Amino acid sequence: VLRDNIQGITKPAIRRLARRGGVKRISGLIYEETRGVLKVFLENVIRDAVTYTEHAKRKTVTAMDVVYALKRQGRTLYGFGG
Amino acid sequence: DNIQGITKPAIRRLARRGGVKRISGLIYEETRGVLKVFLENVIRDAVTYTEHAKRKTVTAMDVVYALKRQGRTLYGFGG
Amino acid sequence: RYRPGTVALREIRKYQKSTELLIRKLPFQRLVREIAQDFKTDLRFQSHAVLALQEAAEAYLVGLFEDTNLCAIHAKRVTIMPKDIQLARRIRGER
Amino acid sequence: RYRPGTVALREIRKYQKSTELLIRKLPFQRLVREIAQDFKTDLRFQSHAVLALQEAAEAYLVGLFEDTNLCAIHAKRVTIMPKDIQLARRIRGER
Amino acid sequence: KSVSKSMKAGLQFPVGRITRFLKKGRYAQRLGGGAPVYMAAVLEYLAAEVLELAGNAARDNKKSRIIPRHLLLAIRNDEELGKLLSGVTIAHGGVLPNINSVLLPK
Amino acid sequence: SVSKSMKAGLQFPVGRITRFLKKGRYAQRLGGGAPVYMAAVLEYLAAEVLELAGNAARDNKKSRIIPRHLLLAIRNDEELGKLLSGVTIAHGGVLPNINSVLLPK
Amino acid sequence: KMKKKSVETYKIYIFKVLKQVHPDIGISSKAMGIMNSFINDIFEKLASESSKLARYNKKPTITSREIQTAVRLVLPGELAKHAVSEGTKAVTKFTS
Amino acid sequence: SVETYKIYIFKVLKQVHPDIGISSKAMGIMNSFINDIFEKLASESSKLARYNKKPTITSREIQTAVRLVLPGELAKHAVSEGTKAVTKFTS
Amino acid sequence: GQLKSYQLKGVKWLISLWQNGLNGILADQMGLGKTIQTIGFLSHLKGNGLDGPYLVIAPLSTLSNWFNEIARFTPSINAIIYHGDKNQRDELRRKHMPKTVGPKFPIVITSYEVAMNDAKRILRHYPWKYVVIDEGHRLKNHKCKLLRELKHLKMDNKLLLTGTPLQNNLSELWSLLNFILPDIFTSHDEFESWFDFSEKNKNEATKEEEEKRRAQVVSKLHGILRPFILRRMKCDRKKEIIMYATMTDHQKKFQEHLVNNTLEAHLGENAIRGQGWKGKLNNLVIQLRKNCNHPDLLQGQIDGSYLYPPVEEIVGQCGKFRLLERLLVRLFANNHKVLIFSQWTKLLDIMDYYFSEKGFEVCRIDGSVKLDERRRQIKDFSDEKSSCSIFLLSTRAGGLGINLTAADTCILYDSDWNPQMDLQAMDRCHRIGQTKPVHVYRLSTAQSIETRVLKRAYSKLKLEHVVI
DNA sequence: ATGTATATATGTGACACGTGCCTGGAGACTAGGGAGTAATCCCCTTGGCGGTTAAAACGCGGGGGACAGCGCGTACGTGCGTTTAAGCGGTGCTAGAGCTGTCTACGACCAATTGAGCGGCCTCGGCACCGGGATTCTCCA
DNA sequence: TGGAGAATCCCGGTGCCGAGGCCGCTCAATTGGTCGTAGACAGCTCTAGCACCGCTTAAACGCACGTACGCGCTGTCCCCCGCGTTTTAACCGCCAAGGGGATTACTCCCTAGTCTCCAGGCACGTGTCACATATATACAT
Repeated sequence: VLRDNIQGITKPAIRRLARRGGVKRISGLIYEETRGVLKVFLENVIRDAVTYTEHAKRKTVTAMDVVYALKRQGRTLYGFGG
Repeated sequence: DNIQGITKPAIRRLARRGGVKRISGLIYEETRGVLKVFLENVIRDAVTYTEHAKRKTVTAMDVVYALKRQGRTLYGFGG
Repeated sequence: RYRPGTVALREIRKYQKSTELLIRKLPFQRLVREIAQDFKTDLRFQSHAVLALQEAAEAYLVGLFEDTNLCAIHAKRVTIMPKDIQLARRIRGER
Repeated sequence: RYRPGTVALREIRKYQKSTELLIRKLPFQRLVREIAQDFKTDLRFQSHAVLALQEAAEAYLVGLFEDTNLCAIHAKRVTIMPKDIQLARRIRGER
Repeated sequence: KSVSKSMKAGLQFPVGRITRFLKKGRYAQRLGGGAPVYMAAVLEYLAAEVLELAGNAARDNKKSRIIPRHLLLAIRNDEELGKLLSGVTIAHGGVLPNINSVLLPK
Repeated sequence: SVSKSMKAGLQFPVGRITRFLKKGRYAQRLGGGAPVYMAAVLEYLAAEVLELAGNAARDNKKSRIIPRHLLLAIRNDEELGKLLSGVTIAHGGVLPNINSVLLPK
Repeated sequence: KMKKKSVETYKIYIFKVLKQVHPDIGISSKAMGIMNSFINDIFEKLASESSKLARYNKKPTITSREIQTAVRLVLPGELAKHAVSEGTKAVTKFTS
Repeated sequence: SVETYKIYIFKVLKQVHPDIGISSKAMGIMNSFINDIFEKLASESSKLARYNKKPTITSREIQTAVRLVLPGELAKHAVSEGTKAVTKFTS
Repeated sequence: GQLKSYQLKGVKWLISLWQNGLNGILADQMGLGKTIQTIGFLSHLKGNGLDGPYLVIAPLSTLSNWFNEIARFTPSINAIIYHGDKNQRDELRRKHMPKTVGPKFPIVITSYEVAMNDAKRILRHYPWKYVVIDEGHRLKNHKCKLLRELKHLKMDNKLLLTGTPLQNNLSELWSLLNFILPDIFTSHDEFESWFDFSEKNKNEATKEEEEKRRAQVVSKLHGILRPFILRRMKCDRKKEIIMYATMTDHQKKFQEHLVNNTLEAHLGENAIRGQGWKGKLNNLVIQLRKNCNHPDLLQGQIDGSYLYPPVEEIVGQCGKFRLLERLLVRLFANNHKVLIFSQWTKLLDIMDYYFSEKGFEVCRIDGSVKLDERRRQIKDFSDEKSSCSIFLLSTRAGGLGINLTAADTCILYDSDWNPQMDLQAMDRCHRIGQTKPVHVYRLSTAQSIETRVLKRAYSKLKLEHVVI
């Protein structure tokens, strides 16, 4: 009565992301590695985001926490306020 | 020339430390160029740090801080 | 009808000039909630946080795919293999 | 006498267990003085600065050679080419 | 009447707000006389160069308004700014168009 | 009088951590138990590093710690390898590793 | 009745410098945020570098030479040499 | 005069291993490591205090700094020992 | 003709209201009686020589029904239905409107979804004389503001037909009146004047002698609203039993085990470590309602592949389910037909599993199927040889208005917060033409959370005396 | 089978104890101001429904890369004999790195004004679609 | 080179909404006095890099030589691509109520100063040890 949430990243989305990066042909065994790497990256960001949220005695995650968490990893993101 | 001072057996020993079996005869120029570029990039910051403090001698702390700026922390010498 | 290899280049030329979102938002905010459920219980998320996370994830994935493509071109090939991704992550020091 | 390929492995096993300096000190401090001459005139150098520079340069070169070796093993080869070094520097973002 | 510290220096950025931000951040015990002027001059020069690049990029594509695409095009087509902003990703920016020569049909 | 480190059971000094925090002007005011916490964390890290280094030096039938044993202890642990990935130790050397392709058959 | 807390932004100054540079070019509302973030990031890097340099050399004051060396360190290449010349010209006019 | 942690490192080493000595070249590395960890922790705590508009450094800020800087299982084991020291100091 | 005397009176009332030039709201209870009267009113306003166009806005499920009505009333009267897929929409945009002035203009029937998506086109090229609605239940929370855009162009007359305008929520008369007569805006901005202490009272009959100003406010409340609203009765059976059930000790143990919400530590050892918990409960009332209805609904914590406990012991968890089983086994001797009304499909799945074990075959409308409804009703139901006896319905979904009404007994498992949903549930439950007594039943639990909901719902329903 | 890499006996420059002095951590009075507490209010949340329209899934043929085996050539690893410069010890020499001592001038702090910057509304020109209409792009021939 | 079906910008209208421009406060930005301590300048002392010469002895260079791996070729197979049907979920609205963080008011107790003072941290002298040179066994061609 449910679907897995990691299967929600479908094959055409990964194909479009590869075509944005300039790839001609794509094999049929790279979707699992892409999902695993996306999962690991999201875990590593969300750990710091939840730590920042929990420091300030809050229960809601704001955009500034995500911006500071991305800044800790060296990937500065512009447009949202930091 | 002072860039020819990095001889072939030294480069061969540095490659054997990194675990290389066979070595071609066209990679010494790229190695010398990369070493030159790295030394230039470190020495620029080192000389900037030395010149900030109104001195004329380069100490080890300037080199340690210059390496720290590039993200390569070096231990043993005091920082 | 068309010979293989033309639609791929047309998609490459079309997707590299548009500024949009390629991953759908709703399954991503469920993957984000289900990943955050493991660490703290009963969290809440603003929309800008998940949008920023989506932007960062797409940028990271496009960079990884460009590095993987360069690694695959280095070995005289056109297809993409998992070992290219593993090599790129090993060289970049992510692993 | 010996078959080729044994002395290379013996050198690999011998050089990976010793803590020494592989580059000579005196030509290196002349390369360092001649590189520093271009930026500021009449500089002076302590010995610990050039020793630290030598240590950093050897560590950087060994790391680059290990990455180049991994890139060369990826393409089903035993020899080392400049294009492997260029690929490793392009992936690492040094270039 | 009174004059501002930015009108006499010829700058366009404010000077008392740079002093206010430096004092509110406690970077040191004491400040200097002309340090905020220097910082404002550097920031104004950088902003002027970035706006020159972005305006040239937007004017090249037959447009009269700057969007983040033109900002990304201006940043990614310069060596100095590319070295300055290598690790920065811009929201709604896109990707610089580049196609390898091997993939091109012959 | 008794020291602030004897009552807490620590081995690192406490008034010098306060002196270094005050001399660096990190903020306007400090807390009561922050130097104790910092000293405890530093003491724990030092204890773990010295445990690893002593085990590595005792494994090689030696009774004295050299930087080689320090490098061996750092590079053989995942946690310290993640902590000290970008750090190079003087007179340390290189971890021995040989690829399987280069091995003769 | 206060709508929201006041926010300090460089919108009007960026608009003035843009009108000085190009006479007939406008700007969208999405680029001003990016420009503000860029200016604040450069400001925070310069201030942090100057503070750390002041801390290292055991000096309790921030002077123009510390920010000179901070500009020489942070800004790479030809941008460092061109930013020093404009900044020194402003300081001379302020004193005299 | 130079401030170094030589005697304290020697005391903790004698507490850990009863019959192991240390050379003069490793003490410099250990001092550099301790000073680097101290500077990272202090910088992280100061930046965190600056971000949240708070003028004081408390034990919770350094708690979160330890949770951020130290990765993996080391973060969870450093918090337990540090909290035990603070309890004995107050009471 | 087909229409009776009362319909003629309604027509005359519409003509007399148009004689004063005022836009109209009509709240007739009989659904079919409104549309024929409105069609006759339009036909009276069409044959007189007026050349104004007309817009009808109805839900999509009855538009072809309107196409029946113009077929049933007069074949010379034609109309268009502006409902189609995107390719033929631009084909039919100009098909029957060639010019703003002409001898013949069509009368156009649209939908809510047409008037909300791509609705700018209608105003841009053409005005319309009469605008008529057919439901009137979609203009309360002031979310659809395109009616303001329609108001910007001059709509001369608006007619709004509502089934029941009284849901007893705040400012429904405000919202409805401001769409029909926005002229008085400041008058209603303060509701204190209409509001009285009689609204807030704890009496069962809701009449207090000690309170003051009740009679004057009630008299003025029906008096001012009387010219705006016409409500017509057909004249000028039904038996509802609400049965309560006793709470078992195991479900009560869950109740006072989750008041302090210590479920994580108790079932942590039972669950496999390393799997984790799906999440701490967020809201109190909805979870309390699920717990009161059935604890098995709360089993989202555990994981199994449709793995449900044995049917023999499932009875023990609830007294409501046991009482329903006793009522159903008492009702098999009556040889009658039952309907089961519920609000959540997970309960409609637990029930389905239970009667898939009991061995009786059932018929169900859940809303997962599209256009299979009619086939479901025709096959294994509404037949003399149909062996199905149990019919599962959700109150929020849509069932066909079957005249036959082969099912006479209706069972509500859980109650609704708004009694109008129960009113339409009874409307489907029993319809004209059957003399059969309708013994509606309700399964409730005493001294629980839903008793407050039922009391508030009946207090919500009890304001039908004050409007006419 | 025959020529090279790992285990045991006797001699030597840095460490674990001891003396000495000397600025700082700790015990104690007194301010003060920042970290702790209840009232409004507007966005999430939970289980459902209706309805539309692009998007994803499945299948099927097909042609064009991936891959393995094979052969040739020719650059790189190994060994021996000849220069050569680095490592070392010892000496002479002078710029410059710290280290005190004294003056003076420019930032910190506090009263006292006052005119720019941040909110709110008017008023429209560049940008987003429809709809032809030339203009080329690849796939046969 | 020549057709032929098919993408693809160019030139027009047609609106229309965020950018550019008006008020009304209000609160930090800028003057004037006054104090006080850090930076600038001047000397003074010791030390540690910069030349410089003779010895000598490992190591770099040069040159044969011979062989193993890298690169180009051919044949086969099998696996992604492109196009056409066919379901299906995202997107958008809409109940029905609560609740929970984003914001605003008021008290007390933990931290900053000043003022003293004495065991615990850094400089100078002793006993006592983990690597250098000589004799004995286990593997590759």
